Amino acid sequence: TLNGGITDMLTELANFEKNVSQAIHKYNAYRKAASVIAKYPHKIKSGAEAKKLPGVGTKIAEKIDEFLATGKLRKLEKIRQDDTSSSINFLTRVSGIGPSAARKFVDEGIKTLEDLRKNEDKLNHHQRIGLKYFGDFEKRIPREEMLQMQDIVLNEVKKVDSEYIATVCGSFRRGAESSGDMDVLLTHPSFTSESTKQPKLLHQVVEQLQKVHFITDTLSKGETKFMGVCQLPSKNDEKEYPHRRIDIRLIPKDQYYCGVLYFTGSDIFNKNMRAHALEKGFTINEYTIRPLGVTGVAGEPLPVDSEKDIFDYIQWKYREPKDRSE
DNA sequence: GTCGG
DNA sequence: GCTGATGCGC
DNA sequence: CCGACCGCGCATCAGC
Ligand SMILES: Nc1nc2c(ncn2[C@H]2C[C@H](O)[C@@H](COP(=O)(O)OP(=O)(O)OP(=O)(O)O)O2)c(=O)[nH]1
Ligand SMILES: [Ca+2]
Ligand SMILES: [Ca+2]
Repeated sequence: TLNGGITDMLTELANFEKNVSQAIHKYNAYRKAASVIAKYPHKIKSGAEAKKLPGVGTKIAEKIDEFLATGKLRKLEKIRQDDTSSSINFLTRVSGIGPSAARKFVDEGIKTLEDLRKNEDKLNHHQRIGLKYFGDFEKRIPREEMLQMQDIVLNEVKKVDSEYIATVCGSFRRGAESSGDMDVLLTHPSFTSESTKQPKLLHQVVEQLQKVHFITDTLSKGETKFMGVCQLPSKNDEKEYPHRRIDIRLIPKDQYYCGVLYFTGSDIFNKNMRAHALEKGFTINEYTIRPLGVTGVAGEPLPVDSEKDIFDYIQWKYREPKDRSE
């Protein structure tokens, strides 16, 4: 991290814009700049050097110059002092509490961990579980635990039906030595883009993982997406493992390559890749890549036989998962 | 906040 | 109930 | 200058 100081600064600014200003495009602008700088292989010496990078403009160059000279940003020092901004930024750290909800809470006088803990009845289900595991959810997961988690999930899914394929994606598939949480892509031959020849495909798998006490809470659950909480088994006399967030996504078997591209990320990589797709006259989602027509209407799904084919369509050289960590 | 048409 | 918008999250 | 900014699942709420 040659430029940690700068990218931390921009990340803080992005978070401010999302959580407090509720300015989602300013948030993405800061994130995009943060990401381009993070992969820049030189220690940056000026805002002018930075402004050469795409996504870094005048305003960010000016901030980078201030940060380099002093080591601080006045705009940020002030944000850190504002109690309302600080409270909103804190509350949004709870899963299920976003910028709108946080601001509502701050109005009602709820703005600390203690406040939340005595007002659970003011929280929806998701929020209540986010509060319950507030501390655990901020811890990262060593790849070594991610591997044990993978073994449990893969083996339990095999027991429900040997035809399931479960692939762990997210940062784990990108080779990270630690992950924020577990993301599992699931497929079954009974569920394709053409037919759903079997109901409860996701349910049954969630049920089995609850049965062995791996999954411990549900945040949300539909026919194709589960978001919840899980925990590794611990040994005799040892402290329990932290509770972890787990997402499970059931994707049509014939659309696996688009799905695994999506779920492997990173998020910024996906946003960048999809944006580029639009520039090349395609739209990409987790299911398909489709041509855009003159009218601007998504056409029919193009044939895809590998992750690489998606890269081919938009004239990108293939990038292995480990190089998609933007 | 940045950028391409 | 459904539909569409909005909030939140991936 | 200025329109456009990735794309979508689930939970919630208003309006009908
Ligand atoms: N298109 C798109 N895909 C996203 C977005 N956010 C997340 N994804 C996809 C790509 C991510 O790698 C994948 C899993 O999301 P996560 O929040 O778990 O992130 P990731 O595993 O990369 O990082 P982590 O180590 O868990 O903090 O979901 C998004 O905003 N847009
Ligand atoms: Ca993850
Ligand atoms: Ca996740």
